Amino acid sequence: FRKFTYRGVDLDQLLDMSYEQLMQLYSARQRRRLSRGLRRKQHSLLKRLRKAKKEAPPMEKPEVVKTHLRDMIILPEMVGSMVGVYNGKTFNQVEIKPEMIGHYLGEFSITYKPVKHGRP
Amino acid sequence: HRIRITLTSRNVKSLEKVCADLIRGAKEKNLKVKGPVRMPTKTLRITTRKTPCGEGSKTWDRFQMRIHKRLIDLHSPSEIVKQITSISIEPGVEVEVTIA
Amino acid sequence: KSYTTPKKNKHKRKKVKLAVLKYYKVDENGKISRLRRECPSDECGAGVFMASHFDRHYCGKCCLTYCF
Amino acid sequence: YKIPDWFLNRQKDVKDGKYSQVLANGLDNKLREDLERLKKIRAHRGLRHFWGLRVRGQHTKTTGRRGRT
Amino acid sequence: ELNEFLTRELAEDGYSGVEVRVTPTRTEIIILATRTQNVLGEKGRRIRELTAVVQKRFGFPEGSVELYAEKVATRGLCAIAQAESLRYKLLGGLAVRRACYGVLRFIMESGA
Amino acid sequence: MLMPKKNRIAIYELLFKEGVMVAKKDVHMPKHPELADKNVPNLHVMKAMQSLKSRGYVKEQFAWRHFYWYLTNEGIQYLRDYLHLPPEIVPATLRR
Amino acid sequence: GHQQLYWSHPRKFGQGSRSCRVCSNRHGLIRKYGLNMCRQCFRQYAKDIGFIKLD
RNA sequence: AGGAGUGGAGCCUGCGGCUUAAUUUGACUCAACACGGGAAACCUCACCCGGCCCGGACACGGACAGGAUUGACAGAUUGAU
RNA sequence: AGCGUGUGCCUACCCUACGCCGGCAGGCGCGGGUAACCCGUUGAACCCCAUUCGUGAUGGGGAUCGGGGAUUGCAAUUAUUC
Ligand SMILES: [Zn+2]
Repeated sequence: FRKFTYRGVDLDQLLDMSYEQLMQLYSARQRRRLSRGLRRKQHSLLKRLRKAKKEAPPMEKPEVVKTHLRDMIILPEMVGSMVGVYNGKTFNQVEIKPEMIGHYLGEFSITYKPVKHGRP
Repeated sequence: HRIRITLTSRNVKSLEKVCADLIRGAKEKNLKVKGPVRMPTKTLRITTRKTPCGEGSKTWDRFQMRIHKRLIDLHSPSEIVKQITSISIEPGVEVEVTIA
Repeated sequence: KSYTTPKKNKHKRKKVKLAVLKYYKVDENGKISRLRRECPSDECGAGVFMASHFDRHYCGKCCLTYCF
Repeated sequence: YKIPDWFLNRQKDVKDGKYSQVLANGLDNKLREDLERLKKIRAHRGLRHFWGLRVRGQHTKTTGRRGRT
Repeated sequence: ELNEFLTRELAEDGYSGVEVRVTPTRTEIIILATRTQNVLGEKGRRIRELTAVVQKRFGFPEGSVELYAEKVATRGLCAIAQAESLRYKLLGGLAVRRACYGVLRFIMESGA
Repeated sequence: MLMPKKNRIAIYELLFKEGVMVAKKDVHMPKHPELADKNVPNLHVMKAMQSLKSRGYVKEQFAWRHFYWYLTNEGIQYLRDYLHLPPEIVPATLRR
Repeated sequence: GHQQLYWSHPRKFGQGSRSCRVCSNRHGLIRKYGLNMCRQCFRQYAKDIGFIKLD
């Protein structure tokens, strides 16, 4: 019920707002990620991924797409969907919160299970 | 007018005897020449393990060249310098010439 | 050998025999006519034809699809 | 009062983005809400903090015996 | 690389050693073996063949090298030639003891 | 094994004038060094002249990271039969 | 397709951009002075180059 | 006779054990344990989860210019134009 | 102070002085060196001199942890590094 705000800007005026000031508003790691030229020489996977996220279903539960790339920088244009992610064996079917922005997709996909110790 | 003759090799005795050959030729041609000057010999140190596997006492081997370098200055025209560097060639030494 | 995963084959070329009949047509006289268009690219040949699908087509060496 | 912006312990906050220099109760409350934010967001660092292990990703096979018995 | 190439090549001609002589516009090298009539080939075909081999392989301009062939004197005093001769004797199915006695007798007859 | 027909003829005619070619042992780097005037691969050349070795026209021995090859009388006879040239011309391998 | 699937990983750096010039291996390389070869092939072919033991 | 220490505290690294789709393996007193020049994010890679290409030369018997295969754009597909 | 190192066959990754911007790590032009020539008289550390501290887990020790800023790379999340 509380109006959550990310870095002092609200959801609408971070949604319709341009990439270079978005890069300015991001931290130091995401600045170098987006400020090193066009994302076409190697990031064609990321290109096809966020355009497949850009195409949108009608008013129901969102479509599921699966990713083999855990190094995705969360953008405002692709927030609020339903994405499964590969961890190495299976697919982690996870939901995108509005607070994903500024993180990586591999951080929310746990790879190693917690261990338990019995008799050595 | 100022031609510079650079001599480099690995064996020292062959290098000093061909330097003696050059200085004796320059003496018998009766022209002003300067004797050889000795740079420090740069060592070529590479240290590596002995055994192929990872078993045994930690033993190391040390290998070296001895690159001896000398150069002389000739106050002489270029044609006699060309014929001297054309004659008396041996595989022990390497002859390098330059002019500026 | 026969594993758990089933075997899936590639694009097998079906034996479409007498395809030369689809190249040209014969009228009453010795004149000729075609039902396939001509690719005007320099990388395409003067006699190289272009494919025939329900909406668009496909070239040979050119691989250009002219769409409206 | 003429203090540079980079000389602060908290820059570009997640809620307002202003440059704040927190105090003892302020830093304690902010660390508590940050820990509960990672626990609610269910990230890897939040799971490591909930389990009570190292979060910076180093070796703990040989060290770290002071955590429990 | 040249020594490894010639040891891989002349396994039957009894290769002994090679030397490289530096000279401007003439990269002169001289081969040495226990027999000189077999390293040339038929009317000197193999020698210019390997000359073309090294000129094409080592990136030198054509006509830079000119390979000669010299028979080594006192062949029993070279360890490479005696080892290759003993390898040839062992490759024929001969016993090791008779071949070893023969090569050691030849070595002491050479004057070692 | 889908070599274009110009490539095998090009290999054969460069083999005719000088009866040896060298190849770096690498199936990854495609561009031949001294065939710089045309687009010629390396693994196709390697497999084709390995098939020539399997037939027995050439003799092949190995090195550090390189290959060497030979042309015999039967090899140059097969090359002249394939290229359809009269025997009045002689390769430089069998000439002074 | 296959021609760009074969060339996907660049070889501008890393250990895979170089190998031994004799045994073709990627362990224990000597990048000093353009040897570009492993230490044990170097031990096998040391004294022929001129690497002789004085120290 | 001594000097510096280690073993005690924290940290780095290796091994054993436990766990794991997999936590790849050699080396267990001197004469293994910052050893394989082994400071592994991708190649390394030898381990696992997934799909492509042949990188099956050459002989024998079938197939063949009327045709033996590779090279793909429209919409579903993993992971990828 | 002394061993050394420094622009490469596949290759494209070298050493850096000088002049500005910035606390900082870093950024652009400016030039040399295929090397006793240029970095470089390699103004290194320890040590010396003068204040502050005063037996207190203390200004010792810096493990653990939060945020921000830079370079490398095609990509650093399981903090690459600073
Ligand atoms: Zn066309």
